[PDB]
Amino acid sequence: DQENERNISRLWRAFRTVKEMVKDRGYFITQEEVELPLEDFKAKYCDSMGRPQRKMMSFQANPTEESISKFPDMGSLWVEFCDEPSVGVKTMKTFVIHIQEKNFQTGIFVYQNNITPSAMKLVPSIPPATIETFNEAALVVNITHHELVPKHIRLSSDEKRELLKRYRLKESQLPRIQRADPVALYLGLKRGEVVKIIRKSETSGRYASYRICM
Amino acid sequence: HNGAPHHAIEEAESLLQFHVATYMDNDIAGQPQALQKSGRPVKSIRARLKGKEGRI
Amino acid sequence: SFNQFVDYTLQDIICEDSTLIISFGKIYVT
Amino acid sequence: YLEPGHAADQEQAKLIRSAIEHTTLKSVTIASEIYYDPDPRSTVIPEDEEIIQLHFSLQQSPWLLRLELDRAAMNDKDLTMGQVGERIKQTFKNDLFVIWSEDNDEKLIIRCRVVAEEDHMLKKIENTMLENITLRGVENIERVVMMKYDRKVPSPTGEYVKEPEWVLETDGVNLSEVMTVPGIDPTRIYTNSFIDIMEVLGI
Amino acid sequence: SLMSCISVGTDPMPIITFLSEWGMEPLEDYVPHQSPDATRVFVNGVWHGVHRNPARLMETLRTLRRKGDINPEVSMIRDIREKELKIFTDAGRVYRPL
Amino acid sequence: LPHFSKDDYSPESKGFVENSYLRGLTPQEFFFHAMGGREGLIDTAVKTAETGYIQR
Amino acid sequence: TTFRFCRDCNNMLYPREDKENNRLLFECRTCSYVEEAGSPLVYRHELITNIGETAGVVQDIGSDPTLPRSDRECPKCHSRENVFFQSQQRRKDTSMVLFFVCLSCSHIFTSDQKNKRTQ
Amino acid sequence: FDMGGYFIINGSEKVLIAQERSAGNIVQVFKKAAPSPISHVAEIRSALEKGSRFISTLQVKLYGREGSSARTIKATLPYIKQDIPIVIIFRALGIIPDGEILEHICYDVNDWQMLEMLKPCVEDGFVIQDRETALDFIGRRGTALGIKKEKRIQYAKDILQKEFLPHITQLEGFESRKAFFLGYMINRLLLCALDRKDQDDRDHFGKKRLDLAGPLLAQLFKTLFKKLTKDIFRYMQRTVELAINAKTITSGLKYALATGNWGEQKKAMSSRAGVSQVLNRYTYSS
Amino acid sequence: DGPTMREITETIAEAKKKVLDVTKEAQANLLTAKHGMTLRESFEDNVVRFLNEARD
Amino acid sequence: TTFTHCEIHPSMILGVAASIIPFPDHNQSPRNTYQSAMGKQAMGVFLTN
DNA sequence: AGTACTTG
RNA sequence: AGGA
DNA sequence: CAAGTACTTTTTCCGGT
Ligand SMILES: Nc1ncnc2c1ncn2[C@@H]1O[C@H](COP(=O)(O)CP(=O)(O)OP(=O)(O)O)[C@@H](O)[C@H]1O
Ligand SMILES: [Zn+2]
Ligand SMILES: [Zn+2]
Repeated sequence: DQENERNISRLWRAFRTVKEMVKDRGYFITQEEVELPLEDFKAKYCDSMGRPQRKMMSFQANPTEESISKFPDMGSLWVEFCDEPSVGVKTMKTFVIHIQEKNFQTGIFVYQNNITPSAMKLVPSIPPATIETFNEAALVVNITHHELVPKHIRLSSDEKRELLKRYRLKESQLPRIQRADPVALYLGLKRGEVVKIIRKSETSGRYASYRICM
Repeated sequence: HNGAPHHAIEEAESLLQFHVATYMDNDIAGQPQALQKSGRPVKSIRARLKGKEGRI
Repeated sequence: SFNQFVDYTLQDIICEDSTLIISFGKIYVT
Repeated sequence: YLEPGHAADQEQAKLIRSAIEHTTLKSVTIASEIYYDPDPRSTVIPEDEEIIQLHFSLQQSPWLLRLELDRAAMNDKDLTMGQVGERIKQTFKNDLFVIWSEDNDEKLIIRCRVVAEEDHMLKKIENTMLENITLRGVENIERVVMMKYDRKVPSPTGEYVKEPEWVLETDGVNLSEVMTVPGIDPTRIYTNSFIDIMEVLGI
Repeated sequence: SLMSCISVGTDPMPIITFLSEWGMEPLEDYVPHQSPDATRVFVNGVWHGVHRNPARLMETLRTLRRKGDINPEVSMIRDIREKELKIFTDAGRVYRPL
Repeated sequence: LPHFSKDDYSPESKGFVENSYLRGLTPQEFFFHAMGGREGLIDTAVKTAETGYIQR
Repeated sequence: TTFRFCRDCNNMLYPREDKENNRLLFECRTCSYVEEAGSPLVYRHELITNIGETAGVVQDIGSDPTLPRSDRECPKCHSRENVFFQSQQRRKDTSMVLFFVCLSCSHIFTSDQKNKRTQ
Repeated sequence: FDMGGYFIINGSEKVLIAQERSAGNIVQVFKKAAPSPISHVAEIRSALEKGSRFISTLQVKLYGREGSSARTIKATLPYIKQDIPIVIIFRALGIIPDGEILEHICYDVNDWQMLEMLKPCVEDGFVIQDRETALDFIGRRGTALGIKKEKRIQYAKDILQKEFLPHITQLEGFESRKAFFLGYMINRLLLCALDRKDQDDRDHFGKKRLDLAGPLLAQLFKTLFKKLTKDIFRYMQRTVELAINAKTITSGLKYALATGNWGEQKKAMSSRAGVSQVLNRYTYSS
Repeated sequence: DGPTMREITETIAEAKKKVLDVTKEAQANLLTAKHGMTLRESFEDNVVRFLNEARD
Repeated sequence: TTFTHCEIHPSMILGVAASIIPFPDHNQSPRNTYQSAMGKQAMGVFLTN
């Protein structure tokens, strides 16, 4: 039994957060699917000795009905969990051409400890398709759930066009969100993409800010 | 223009460089401050513009 | 402090490393 | 801030306190000693004769590392000799042979032997131990304190009512990790270093 | 303050001469493991040697100054714990009468 | 102070002014009040500059 | 610890193992000198030190006027004359426990209402 | 009612303001901060009472941090770049065997704690084993260097004689006197390092001297009298075979006391200003 | 008032005892250091707190 | 019982300026640091000549 | 009294 | 060197 | 590479060396 039990809890925690992030991005995910108990996760992805088989976890996600209205060209996503603590160029090229062939738009790679700089050189390799690296350890807790974290909302190319027209702005003039911002990472924000931030106000009760991506 | 004793030129050149340097900025890292015959150093143009008291 | 300087210290400075190839004897203060 | 349920649970508070507050082998140690004890099956030290007798029944170096641990320190920072030893055992793995006196036993001792030129190598292993070994807690987190902060919460009847909770105040910062810890509210967590908050939680 | 004064600056030699002629081993001859706890004597941060019975020595120096034989502006301290007897003929030391 | 025996931790030694201004202070009380008071005059002088530049 | 020096040189002694007869020696690294170990102990650390609590207890400890006096009877001679102080070990942690020195026999005793010493 | 204690320089009442200073020839230990290689330092600002006044300061340093392997004691010498391990200095002084070196530092043959701390120093200074190779090791590290085997050994001799611990003696044969003091510094260093004594209070009034009107004048007068000395040489040299400028002394005194700029001369900063001021006469008490 | 002065005088006297009580206790090794404090840090906090309680 | 010396007068701890203050032991310490700087801005007879 | 900078 |  | 170094903006506005 020992302290193997904790890495199990931690992997399941991280999984829930990935499911959460994927739903939030605008992909068809169930609430029952997110809230899958610890007990259910065990007898699904654990081998003959109750040790988690991450290769099984890896899933595909299709846009919600609503998502295709705002972002029509939003393709399908691939989420890849690896069982090797260090991910090598060998297992990377596998997943890279997996996306290229299955003609996915986006692809997330959740790794345990590291990704070799050998494998890292293959990330921008397949355009127009896009790849995202994610340390499992960071995914244990969903930052978006925090007290201090407001609702960020990705804007459609037409919505940004309107935001700028309506406020008589140049792209310079808007507040910026860094491409590496935890929330810009959670939503998979691309350069130029704008977020509408909705915070509560002790002043007005509700205040809408905007941040352009870097 | 006259009798050019080759080294004597790289000498007078380096001195002209110094004067044109210390005219614009007297307070340079490379320590030797251009001091007025009185020990008091020369007021650089940069010195005239430097913060609180002085031009800006 | 001043008195100590005139009475003692002055005669010390006057002949501590004074002597030159010309030495200096007793000092008188008017 | 503790998990939503365990608000008045002072014991849950003590559990996280111990689980997060950083402890090193140095903090527990009284003194480390180097002895020339050539036969490993017998011992020049008479006190230890008892420890050899058991940690044998139910090839290595003739140079010994013997460190005495403090009882009172193994208490305020709750500790078992087993859990202390197991750390040392798990650091050097199979490059060191570790024996330890029981929690019951009058004096608290840890006997270490290595797997030409030795004297200096063992004196190197002692710093790698005192300074470089962590037993409990997370790095950068020091003197953790239990506090009974007064909290206002709506009651079943609707009125806002004083329902205080157990809270932990740190004397160091490492947001990245203390968040992942089981038994807390990683939705309520706050650090005065805003440089850190922006890094972990976004602008 | 109204009572304060500053040390003018006296000559150490009559004290150095006095100490040696009052039981002082010169530092050159000192042997740390022979005479061990010998109180070490200093005159303006210059270690001149040691003395086996400072209790007697401190009393002789104290009563020399108090009589007028040792200049009154000279300061002498006996740290029994650290085993040191430090004397100051030094100029600039602020003193007060008591 | 030299008017105290060594290893004295008592309120009187560590600077507790038992007396009121109406009653007057003892020489020890006086000097301790003085040490404390002077600390204020220093921190006003220090902060008055820090604070001005923050505003700038 | 308590270490020795080499006769002939005076230079300090470094350990050496005699694997054949399993015994500790001490070689001189200036000359060819060697001698068997006195103790099996070669190094001692001491993290929670107690050595320096009663330093400078020179028999003149009474002649220091700056020191306070108490009416505690000596554990040995039963004398109510003593000069006391706190642990002369200059660390933060240190307890406030007093050390009394008799003004007749000069025996050292504490106020430590927990522990029984000899230092 | 007028008390005096002031001067009259060109018709004005000038006062010499007493200048505070840290006392000279005093051994003090200070715990050098957390992000430093050195953990503790034994400093001594050694100056001669009168005689050019050498502002040469000896630093006996304890390298390595608290809980770092190999804590060595090295000393910085006047006109020597590198930090020499204590042992070499003792050997350079004639004290050759470790144990005779250890006798000078640790006074108790019982105290193992202090001695354990000295073992690394012995290990460091092991390479050098005689007085000669010790003076060469110090001589090698300049100054600059000054290449020649006979030269460097001849130097370190002079530095230890004239420059190292210049109070006590600047004279020849006093190796034993200086070596017992270096040992006293290392003892005071380890006493603090082993938490037996306190780090010196750099704010203790006893370790401070107020330079009054007299010494202030002496500092100025010596500067000037030696400036007259170089002029006496210039006239003697020009006399390839009684005109000695009295102005230099008069003027310099008059300058400093008038300006308050305790230096030489109208070409001041860095010198020392604010020393001499005009005597307040608003109230008698003022 | 004279009675109010008696009352104040005895208020300080009791505080001074309460302090001495914790002083004898800490010198007899009986004091139990507060979690995250020296044994001394613990004592001083108590001394300072009784003296201030009194002043008020 | 160990007294080596005695204080001539404890008011001698004060310098010229503070010494002109009536009852300074009845004032808040800075109020004295103040008056010790004001008497230098006062007016009177500074010398009879 | 701090910060990027600079030089060992 | 002083002033709020 | 790091320690220890220099600079810098280091509160404002009001008799004369
Ligand atoms: N160096 C400085 N720079 C700028 N303003 C200053 C100053 N010194 C004093 N002041 C101003 O002068 C005001 C008065 O300070 P003080 O003259 O010392 C009397 P006080 O401190 O206000 O106490 P009080 O009203 O009970 O007597 C301050 O509040 C401040 O605005
Ligand atoms: Zn030998
Ligand atoms: Zn007795």
